[PDB]
Amino acid sequence: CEGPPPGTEQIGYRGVGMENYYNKRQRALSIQANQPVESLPAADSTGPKASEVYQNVQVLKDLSVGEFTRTMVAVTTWVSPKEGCNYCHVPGNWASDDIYTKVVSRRMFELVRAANSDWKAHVAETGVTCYTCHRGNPVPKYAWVTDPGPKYPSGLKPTGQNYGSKTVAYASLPFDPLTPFLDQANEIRITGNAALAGSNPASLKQAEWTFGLMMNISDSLGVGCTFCHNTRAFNDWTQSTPKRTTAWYAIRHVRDINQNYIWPLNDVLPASRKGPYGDPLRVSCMTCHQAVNKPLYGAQMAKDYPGLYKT
Amino acid sequence: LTGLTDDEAKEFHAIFMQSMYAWFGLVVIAHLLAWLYRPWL
Amino acid sequence: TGLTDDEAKEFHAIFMQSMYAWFGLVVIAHLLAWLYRPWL
Amino acid sequence: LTGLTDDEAKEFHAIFMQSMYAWFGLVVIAHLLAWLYRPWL
Amino acid sequence: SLTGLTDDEAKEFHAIFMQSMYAWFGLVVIAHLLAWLYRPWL
Amino acid sequence: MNANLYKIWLILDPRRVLVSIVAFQIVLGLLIHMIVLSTDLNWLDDNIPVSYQALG
Amino acid sequence: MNANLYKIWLILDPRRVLVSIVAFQIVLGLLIHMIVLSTDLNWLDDNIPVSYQALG
Amino acid sequence: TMNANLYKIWLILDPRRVLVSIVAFQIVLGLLIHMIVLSTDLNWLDDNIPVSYQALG
Amino acid sequence: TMNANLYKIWLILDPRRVLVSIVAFQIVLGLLIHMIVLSTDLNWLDDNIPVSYQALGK
Amino acid sequence: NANLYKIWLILDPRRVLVSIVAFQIVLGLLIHMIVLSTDLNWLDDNIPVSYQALGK
Amino acid sequence: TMNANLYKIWLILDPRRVLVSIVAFQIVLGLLIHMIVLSTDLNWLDDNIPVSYQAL
Amino acid sequence: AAPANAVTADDPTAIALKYNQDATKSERVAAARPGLPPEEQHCANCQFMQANVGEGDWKGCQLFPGKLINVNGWCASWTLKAG
Ligand code: BCL
Ligand code: BCL
Ligand code: BCL
Ligand code: BCL
Ligand code: BCL
Ligand code: HEM
Ligand code: HEM
Ligand code: HEM
Ligand code: HEM
Ligand code: SF4
Ligand SMILES: [Ca+2]
Ligand SMILES: [Ca+2]
Ligand SMILES: [Ca+2]
Ligand SMILES: [Ca+2]
Ligand SMILES: [Ca+2]
Ligand SMILES: [Ca+2]
Repeated sequence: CEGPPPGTEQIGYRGVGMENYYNKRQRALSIQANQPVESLPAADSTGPKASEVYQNVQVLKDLSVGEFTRTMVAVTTWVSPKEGCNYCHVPGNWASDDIYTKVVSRRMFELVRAANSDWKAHVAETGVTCYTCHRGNPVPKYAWVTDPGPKYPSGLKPTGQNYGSKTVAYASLPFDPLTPFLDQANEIRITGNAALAGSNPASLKQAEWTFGLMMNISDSLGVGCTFCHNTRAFNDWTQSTPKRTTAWYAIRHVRDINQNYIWPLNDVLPASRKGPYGDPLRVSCMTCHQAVNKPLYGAQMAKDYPGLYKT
Repeated sequence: LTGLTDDEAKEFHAIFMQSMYAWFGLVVIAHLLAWLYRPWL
Repeated sequence: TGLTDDEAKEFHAIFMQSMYAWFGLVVIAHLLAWLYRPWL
Repeated sequence: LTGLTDDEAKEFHAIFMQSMYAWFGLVVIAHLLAWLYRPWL
Repeated sequence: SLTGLTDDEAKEFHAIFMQSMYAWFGLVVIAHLLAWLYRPWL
Repeated sequence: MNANLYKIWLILDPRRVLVSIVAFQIVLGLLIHMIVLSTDLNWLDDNIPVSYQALG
Repeated sequence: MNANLYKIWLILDPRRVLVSIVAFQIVLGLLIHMIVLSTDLNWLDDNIPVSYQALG
Repeated sequence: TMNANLYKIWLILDPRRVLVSIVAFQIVLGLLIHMIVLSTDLNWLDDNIPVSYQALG
Repeated sequence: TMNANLYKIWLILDPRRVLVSIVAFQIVLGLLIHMIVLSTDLNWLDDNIPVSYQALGK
Repeated sequence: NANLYKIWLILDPRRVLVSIVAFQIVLGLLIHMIVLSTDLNWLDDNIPVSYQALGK
Repeated sequence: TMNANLYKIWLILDPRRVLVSIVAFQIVLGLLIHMIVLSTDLNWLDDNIPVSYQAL
Repeated sequence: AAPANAVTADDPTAIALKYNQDATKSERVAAARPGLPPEEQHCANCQFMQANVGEGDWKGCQLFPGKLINVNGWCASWTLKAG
């Protein structure tokens, strides 16, 4: 039970019913829980580039030594503040890559730089830092693995649904839409483009998988369907909000992160980072958004770190 | 009008007021303890 | 209600002793709980 | 009021309490075994 | 007698009830002896 | 108060007033506890004096 | 006030008026508290004198 | 401080129904309070104190 | 330590209504306990002991 | 109390027995189900051994 | 150990209702047990023993 | 007598790195940082100290941009000054 009045926002034209409601007190506590860590003081951007001072810099080549050191301090607070520099570094040998966390972190740098430079259709000018996902934890709190669901006897094939699962916001819809849609790239559209039957082979069961994914997307951003759709015509882009366009690119962004950045790290990640199917903990909308329509309520962290952008 | 004689209403009132005051007393003790432990204003 | 005045005296006597007895157990249980896992 | 005479209420109470103590006695023993096997506090 | 049994009838039924209950409990104990030997759970 | 306040029981039924008080008080007490637990004053999940699940 | 104002109870039922006032006041009291709790005057979630969830 | 004639409460309220209401209310309350406590940090069953018994396997 | 007059329980409770209830409860409890055990590591049907009979055919 | 036996002059002995029996069975089922939902679970704890492992 | 007066149970429980309930319980229990076993590794219908009969 | 931009004990980076401005009140022994015996590791001989920032015992550090450390301090990121 909650108490009135809720916070409200009008999304669509008056009377169409596209409106958002939220709890004011939960918003205030969420805002408290999504504070951005204050950016480090600016460093001197002069002197030799990191490419010519250090021994094994493969990504951050063009940073000055000051900007490079500043970046290492920042990522330590964002990822491994309790452990410190040596979470990713062999003691007494900064150049060595002979610890799995450094190999992973190097690709994470490329992940973030690709996000900040190439996916502005999604992350705009706000961008992402290590903090967006890690939040001061080496292992992101909201990573996911393929969910096997409840146990069945050996003579009954699991249905993948009809179970109370948080992943689809506690509906009984197919409870793992992440693997088929945010890892693999199965088709999400099911609505026909013609009034009369004859040219739409999509199925009712595909509708349920898509519906399950949309619960997860909505739940991951803390919004209702009307944040992106006019639900009298879910398929109709002309009646949707610009957030739907953003969400479209974000789905493809998430696919790129898991297939090209996370999955190739599976063999070097320890078994503790893997699910029952051997797959690595990886990325969904929840991993960055964490139940907010914008990660950290849109806090601009990446802009204060030039090393978080490509070339 | 309620069935109660004027003396019964006198006796019920005496017992009602003494009991309500004692309950209010328990309420005050509990709110003092709560204020000592967790002042809310 | 039907009870006579003496029947009210008798029931009230047993009720109050019983309730105080129940309340005494509640106090002991809360003492055990405070000693084991203080909550304030 | 229930139909039992005073002596009947006395006889029923003696057996009821004796039986309930036997049941409560068994409960303590089971709890003792449970605590020896898997202490929970 | 609220059920309608006489005092001797209530005594005869009790005797047969307790014996049958114990025989059932005997079976339950024998079954659990086999299960502990086959598949101890504690 | 007034010397003749007792006459209130010539107008209002004593029994119905009592039961209504008992019903109102139990409901209000359940309601107020729920209201307080939903605020910053929550005394159960404040990890005071300690968090007992971090002890495990 | 008029001297013969007491004649109001010759035309209005004393028991219903007493009950009507009691019901109105309890409802109004709950309504005003919920209203005040929905404004800047809210004294429960104002972290005053202190935030108790912040103590750990 | 109680009153001397408080016993007359049973001339107004049925003692049997009060008893059954008290017994019913107290059982409900005890079930409710335990489940409330089990839903907070104070939970004494899943706290792995003194030990986690699932970790033994 | 039972009471000598415990047989008098059948002066208060109907023996017939009691017997049917015990049978129904015991049947249901038996069904219930079997299912709980099957849901755990103790499962004696899907444990492939002595052998797995589906492997024999696939 | 010495006169506690009179409780059977007030409350029907036959329904109280049935209510006690009914309440105790449900409570016993409830408490087992609660304990089996926690770390104290003794059935799926692989103690003394995991029997599903024995079959792999 | 059985009692010599066990036949007197038919003075207590109606023979007709007992017989009907037994065959109803046994039929339902037998359906249930066959269901459980089919849903496990013990399945004797889909085990392809002695052969698989689904030809290409 | 510390300057205004000195690294202070409440600085988050100082906490994560276990910095102290007096290396004898530091956790240099526990970390056993390689390159020298932990009883000789302080700021003056660390690769990350910028001799061209600050003045006196209060020099610059790379890890603490815009701030100054003390040459007699230590933190858990200690690395021999090879250059
Ligand atoms: C900082 C917050 C404080 C706190 C602040 C306060 C304050 C302040 C007060 C209370 C009060 C109470 N609190 Mg609190 N409370 C805290 C934590 C707790 C916890 C807990 C799990 O942590 C519990 C269980 C309680 C419990 C209690 C009660 C003992 C009491 C309210 C009784 C009531 O509503 O009376 C209802 C009133 C009656 C008169 C009931 C009469 C009984 C009748 C005879 C019942 C018969 C049964 C009935 C007829 C059944 C209906 C019939 C159905 C058909 C079955 N507190 C914390 C520590 N609490 C109040 C109190 O102590 O009052 C003295 C109070 O003023
Ligand atoms: C870890 C301990 C848990 C908790 C676990 C349980 C569980 C579990 C149950 C109860 C039950 C009850 N608890 Mg408790 N209870 C807690 C805290 C409280 C507080 C409080 C001020 O914090 C209060 C007033 C209560 C009150 C109550 C009653 C409503 C109820 C007993 C029946 C009854 O009606 O008696 C009212 C008659 C009285 C005389 C009031 C009793 C007052 C008790 C002794 C508490 C006040 C003192 C309290 C311990 C103060 C702290 C100590 C000092 C700091 C040293 N609980 C904390 C959060 N409580 C039981 C129940 O429902 O029984 C039916 C039950 O099963
Ligand atoms: C931190 C949490 C604490 C804890 C804190 C408390 C506190 C605090 C209280 C209880 C109380 C009770 N708890 Mg608890 N409880 C814990 C864990 C458990 C577990 C469990 C599976 O872990 C169980 C099954 C119980 C069970 C019980 C009951 C025996 C009792 C509630 C009776 C009631 O509602 O009467 C309502 C019924 C009536 C009023 C009817 C009339 C009287 C009846 C006939 C009384 C019969 C005797 C009674 C059951 C005897 C037991 C008292 C013992 C001292 C425990 N506790 C843990 C260890 N528990 C309460 C208690 O002891 O009350 C005295 C109480 O105040
Ligand atoms: C790993 C766990 C074990 C196991 C552990 C146990 C244990 C432990 C017990 C049982 C008991 C029973 N098990 Mg089992 N059980 C296993 C596998 C099975 C399988 C199966 C398909 O695999 C089946 C169908 C059964 C079936 C049964 C019933 C015959 C019996 C409970 C009946 C009841 O509730 O009566 C309730 C009905 C009444 C009380 C009414 C009165 C009884 C009437 C007069 C008699 C009916 C026939 C009687 C039950 C015969 C029992 C004979 C043998 C001891 C089996 N078991 C596995 C291998 N099973 C119980 C038992 O033997 O009880 C004695 C018991 O305690
Ligand atoms: C730590 C976890 C422990 C454990 C801890 C406890 C504890 C602690 C207790 C129980 C109790 C019970 N447990 Mg357990 N229990 C465990 C595992 C099991 C398993 C299982 C499949 O693993 C089962 C089926 C049971 C079953 C039961 C019942 C025998 C009993 C509840 C009866 C009841 O509610 O009566 C309610 C019905 C009535 C009161 C009706 C009136 C009397 C009736 C007609 C006669 C009943 C006979 C009675 C059951 C005889 C048995 C006593 C023995 C000492 C066990 N336990 C594990 C190993 N269990 C309780 C108990 O022993 O009670 C004495 C109890 O307090
Ligand atoms: C802690 C604040 C910290 C310091 C100091 C630090 C230093 C450091 C250096 C000097 C290098 C370059 C070494 C060389 O000569 O090649 C370097 C490189 C990387 N580091 Fe780092 N580092 C610190 C902390 C961390 C932490 C906590 C991580 C992991 C999250 C991390 C990761 C990396 C990565 C990756 C590189 C390689 C970068 C590249 O461009 O290839 N560092 N670090
Ligand atoms: C930012 C540049 C950044 C760094 C640095 C970083 C580091 C890092 C490490 C060291 C790991 C391995 C942790 C471990 O011990 O297993 C790791 C793993 C994951 N990360 Fe990461 N990470 C950075 C950025 C980001 C961002 C922006 C996201 C979210 C999109 C993200 C997510 C993940 C995931 C998923 C993992 C795998 C699970 C795991 O091994 O812990 N990272 N990261
Ligand atoms: C709310 C829970 C919700 C529902 C329901 C919903 C439905 C839905 C459907 C049926 C489709 C398929 C449309 C078609 O067949 O062409 C669909 C597609 C997209 N949605 Fe959606 N949707 C809901 C919520 C949200 C929210 C909150 C967003 C925006 C963040 C969003 C976005 C999208 C996007 C993008 C698509 C197109 C995906 C693709 O074609 O690859 N949805 N939705
Ligand atoms: C998951 C597939 C996913 C969806 C869906 C999604 C949607 C989304 C929207 C609609 C916005 C715009 C919100 C608005 O109010 O305009 C948005 C914004 C950001 N996102 Fe996102 N997003 C998904 C996943 C992820 C992941 C995994 C990350 C982190 C790597 C991420 C990041 C961001 C950031 C940053 C923004 C803010 C951009 C801005 O306009 O300010 N998203 N996302
Ligand atoms: S990095 Fe080196 S010079 Fe800088 S504060 Fe730490 S120990 Fe001193
Ligand atoms: Ca507390
Ligand atoms: Ca306040
Ligand atoms: Ca515990
Ligand atoms: Ca087997
Ligand atoms: Ca076990
Ligand atoms: Ca076969």
